[PDB]
Amino acid sequence: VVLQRRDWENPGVTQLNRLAAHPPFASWRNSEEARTDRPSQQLRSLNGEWRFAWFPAPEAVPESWLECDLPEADTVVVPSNWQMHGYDAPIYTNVTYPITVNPPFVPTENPTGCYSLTFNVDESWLQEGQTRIIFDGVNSAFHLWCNGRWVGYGQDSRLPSEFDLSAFLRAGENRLAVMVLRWSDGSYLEDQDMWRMSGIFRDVSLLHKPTTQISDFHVATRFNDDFSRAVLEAEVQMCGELRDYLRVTVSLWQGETQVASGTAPFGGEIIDERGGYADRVTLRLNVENPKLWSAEIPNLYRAVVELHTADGTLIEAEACDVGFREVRIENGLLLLNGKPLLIRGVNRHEHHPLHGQVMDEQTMVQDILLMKQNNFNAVRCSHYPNHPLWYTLCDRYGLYVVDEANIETHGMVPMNRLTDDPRWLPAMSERVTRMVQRDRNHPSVIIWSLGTESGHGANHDALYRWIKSVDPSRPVQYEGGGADTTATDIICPMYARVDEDQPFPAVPKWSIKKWLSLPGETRPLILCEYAHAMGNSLGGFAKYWQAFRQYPRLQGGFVWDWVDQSLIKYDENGNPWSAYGGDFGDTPNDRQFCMNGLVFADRTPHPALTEAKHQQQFFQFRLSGQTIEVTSEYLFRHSDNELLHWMVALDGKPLASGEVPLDVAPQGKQLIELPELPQPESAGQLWLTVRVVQPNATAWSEAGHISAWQQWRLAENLSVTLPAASHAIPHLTTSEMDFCIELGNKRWQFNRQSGFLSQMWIGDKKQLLTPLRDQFTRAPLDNDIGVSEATRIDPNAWVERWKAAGHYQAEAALLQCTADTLADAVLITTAHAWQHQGKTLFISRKTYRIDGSGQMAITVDVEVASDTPHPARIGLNCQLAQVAERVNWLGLGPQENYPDRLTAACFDRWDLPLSDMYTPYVFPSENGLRCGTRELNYGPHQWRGDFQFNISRYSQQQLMETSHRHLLHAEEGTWLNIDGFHMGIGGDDSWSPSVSAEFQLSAGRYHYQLVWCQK
Amino acid sequence: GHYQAEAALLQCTADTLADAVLITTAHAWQHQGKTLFISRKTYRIDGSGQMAITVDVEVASDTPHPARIGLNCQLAQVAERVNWLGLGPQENYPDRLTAACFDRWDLPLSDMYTPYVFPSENGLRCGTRELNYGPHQWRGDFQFNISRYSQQQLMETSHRHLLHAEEGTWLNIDGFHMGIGGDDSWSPSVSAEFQLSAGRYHYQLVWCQK
Ligand SMILES: O=C1O[C@H](CO)[C@H](O)[C@H](O)[C@H]1O
Ligand SMILES: [Mg+2]
Ligand SMILES: [Mg+2]
Ligand SMILES: [Mg+2]
Ligand code: NA
Ligand code: NA
Ligand code: NA
Ligand code: NA
Ligand code: NA
Repeated sequence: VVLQRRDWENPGVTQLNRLAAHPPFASWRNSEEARTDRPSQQLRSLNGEWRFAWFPAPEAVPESWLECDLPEADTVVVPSNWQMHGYDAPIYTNVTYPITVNPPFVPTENPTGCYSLTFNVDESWLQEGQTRIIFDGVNSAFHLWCNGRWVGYGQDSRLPSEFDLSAFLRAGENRLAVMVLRWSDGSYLEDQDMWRMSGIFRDVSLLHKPTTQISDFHVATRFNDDFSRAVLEAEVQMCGELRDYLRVTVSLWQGETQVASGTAPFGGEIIDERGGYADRVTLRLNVENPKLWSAEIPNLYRAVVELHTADGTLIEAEACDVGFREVRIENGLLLLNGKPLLIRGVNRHEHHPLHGQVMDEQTMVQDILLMKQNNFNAVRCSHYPNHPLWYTLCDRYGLYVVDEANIETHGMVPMNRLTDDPRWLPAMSERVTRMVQRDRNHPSVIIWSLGTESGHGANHDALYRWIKSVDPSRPVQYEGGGADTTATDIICPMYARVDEDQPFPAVPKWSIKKWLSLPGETRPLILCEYAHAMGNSLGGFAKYWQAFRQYPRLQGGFVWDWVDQSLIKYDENGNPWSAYGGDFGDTPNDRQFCMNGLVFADRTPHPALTEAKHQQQFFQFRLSGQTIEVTSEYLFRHSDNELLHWMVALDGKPLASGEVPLDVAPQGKQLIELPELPQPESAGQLWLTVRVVQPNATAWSEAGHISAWQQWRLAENLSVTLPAASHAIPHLTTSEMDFCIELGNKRWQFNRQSGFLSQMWIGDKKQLLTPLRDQFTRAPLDNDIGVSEATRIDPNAWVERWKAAGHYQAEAALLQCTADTLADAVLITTAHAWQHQGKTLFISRKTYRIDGSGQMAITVDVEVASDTPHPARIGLNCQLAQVAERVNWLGLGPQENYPDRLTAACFDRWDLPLSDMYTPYVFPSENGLRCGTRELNYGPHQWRGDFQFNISRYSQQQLMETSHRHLLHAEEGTWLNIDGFHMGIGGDDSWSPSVSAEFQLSAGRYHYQLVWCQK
Repeated sequence: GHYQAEAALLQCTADTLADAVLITTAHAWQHQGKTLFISRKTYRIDGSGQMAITVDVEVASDTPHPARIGLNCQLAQVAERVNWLGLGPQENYPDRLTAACFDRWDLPLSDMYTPYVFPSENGLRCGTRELNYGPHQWRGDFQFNISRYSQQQLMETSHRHLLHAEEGTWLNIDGFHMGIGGDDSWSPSVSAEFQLSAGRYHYQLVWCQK
């Protein structure tokens, strides 16, 4: 029957004998345990060691397994993904389905996971009441047997499947048999851009309920106009035999104080001609001056639901955390408790580099802490309902949650092929309805989502309306079919740009500013995905936040995304390395496109995270003369854990500093008058830095946490006092092959064949391993390569334009090399043309002036042909002989920063170990740049000017040739790249050119100057 | 003190090279102890008769962004025609140059002055690679205006009919020039991208006879 029915190739059958979905139950038999959320004896975990066997298809599974353990089976930890234990390969594919597109059919070669457990059940559990098993997550489908008898079937990998085992179990030893199919008709609705895995990957538990039971409960909170009064409404449903002596009590607690309570027998109000629900009751509780829930202040009450007899005998209790909050869209704005939200959000997949898609509390808490510490207030459950603990943690720590149905059909052609088909409506409906039934009592969930990338079908419209009707308390959004369909309350585009339109046929991505005011449009706009954080990215991030702040109806967005989906593999010595698509022999695959995070898989931050933190700051600053104006972007809280630190420095040297407590109302302003600053003696630029510090520890941060910062240039005193001229004179030595400059025992060698500084000497010590040459190229970033799929060679991508123009192949042709003696210096003049097959790309004209103080002043003027693609950089490079420990600079830092991603960086004197000047992006590229640098120090060298630089043991050539960071080898000496100019990194998306015009090197003529000397 | 600032000489040296003479200068413009601007220049005169001028200007970050960064002189020549390779033929400024076309233009000198009834800076042409006036040629990438009226006369005079042709021809060659604005005329209306706020400025010019 089981093999005959092939229920996993039938979208009409998504379950057999599965129990109704409901909010989290524990069946407490002690009311205080319910109140305080203590563990319940009636809720047992079946997590731990199970037996597992892998088969190539369900037809390969022996019958004996239903009744007896397989001797060849292994013992494994559950929850797990079986790919993580090495039974088969995890597959990374983005859009293209991992199986042949032939709905509802799946491959006959269908990897099958045979899980089994021998466990004890106590007689007391079977003598009365109901014993159910709960599978929180099984990917992608499964049949269940108990003691050899078939129980049921379940689909949807991301919601719990529950089955009544009361009639199947015996006192003492029992055996479960679970056949998990990797592929099913459900897989057609699970085409998320992530690793494709399978198995029992979330918790398994047993729950005992009395026969007469709480089967469901819904909690609503409604408010008067000023939120000074609320009504808590609790609808409660029972199963079992109705009796007149039955009662429901709902009590509401704040800490240990009961603030409200109501008791009633069952029997709802009249609903229609046939009466009412005899098996339901609604309790209404008045609450004066409720403490309101937000991500700012996550105030929680506790609601306890008791099923009992009239004379006071408890049957059972259930409970939940209640957050008093109202979510509504009014006049085109998303409001929480009457105030317009600004969503500082991120998309977060459930991913662990070791455990795959198994989630644990420690990782969840770590993510939330890092999110809040980096000024995020919101998370999107991309693209499925999460592990149930996630919502509990969001309720308590305070994050706004978009809860999303497990529906994505991206690989369909067209994208709505299934979602417009009424045959797929039952399967889609269960993915929506069972999510709502499970999560509707969590205050952190403020918005429902119908899924992602499934086009726009009639099924979406039906399900949009179902939610609107069943739960009016939360807006519904959905991006498919152009982000502004009739199935969404919120314009929710993915990677729509700030100012630039992308007018795709049918589904255009308008400039977000333009989108709001399209004829007849009135809704708020919140990007469900933006600022694609793939590799060296988040260029232009500040542009989004300026617009978010300027436009009331631009209420923010969710960054794509939180965490790199890299996996751990090991070399022959057992050293772990980060793997991406293809590294497991998985094919076809989409390579590094699984790594889009602000953090590495182990939760180490990418440089881009600090840019996000800074732009998402909750305090805004303006300076006018002596006065700092601080504006609060909090909606609900006063600044009661904040003080403003200010410091004034002259070129990194502290001049004055001080503290002022912040006392700003939500949305308010505070004016801070700085004292008289003593005028500095020496020349240079004064810089003002302010930082907002939290003196007191919180649930989410340590004492001293910095939440906000800003910098201004103050007075500048230009250097006019010409330095006292040294008495020494450099000498020019000319041969046919070289111009050599000598000062004391210092030597500068210029090759006359090549026209470059080929060597420098301090006495007998060599300074260079490679000559100092112009560089116009970078090892391509993921945004430069610009493909979302591995098999696309895209002529429009920046890298392809550079390659085809001959940028990486360009050979230097010497046009001029002369040497002149001056009164106090030697002057070397050079010109070079870079050409590709007859075409001049760039011309570089230089002068090197070596004076008696041993300073080499390099002047560089570059012409760039207007018809060549704008170069990635305009600078110089060389391999230095020296390897030093520290890197010291006056400029923007301390972290990596690029022209379109440097707002978070501060101007000061920074000093880091050399290793910190390299960013270990799993896919290697140009990295570690620091901009607006006036002085750089390394070993015996000092460079002064106004440049961008990076410095590392890896050449641009190695970086562009190597696919994985673990494969990189330190080279002899140190590679230095000093740029007059560097192109933006972009990142609005990573599959089309995304570097904004103002960050492209398009000026045609460029000038920069450097001084190289010994320090 | 932008209109009051006097040039103070910091450096003036001359070196003889293989086929050229190199003059190096440095000036600071100060107002009541405050250094507004620093100009550093080299003039390279070679055997072909060309003078290559390299100009590097520092602008104090806390002084109001300057109206222009350039050079001026009164030429002795009064010639009938002005010939340039650049944007034109009409007056155009950095934030008002979209209508202008790049080409070889040739106009009578009088067309290089715009007779605004209230006199001001006028007649600029941008994106110019070559300018010809009498025996003179200037090459580079610059903005220029050229007329019988000095900037001083224009700012001192209230009505265009009160202007008088001065002895030679005033030439203003700018490396950089501020936007003119106009979103309104009663508050600062020049957009940030057209203000001269970069702090350090570089331009180069070749002056020769044709
Ligand atoms: O539009 C999207 O872009 C991302 C690219 O990495 C990723 O595929 C998301 O799941 C998808 O919603
Ligand atoms: Mg099915
Ligand atoms: Mg997708
Ligand atoms: Mg715990
Ligand atoms: Na806004
Ligand atoms: Na991705
Ligand atoms: Na405070
Ligand atoms: Na690479
Ligand atoms: Na005037």
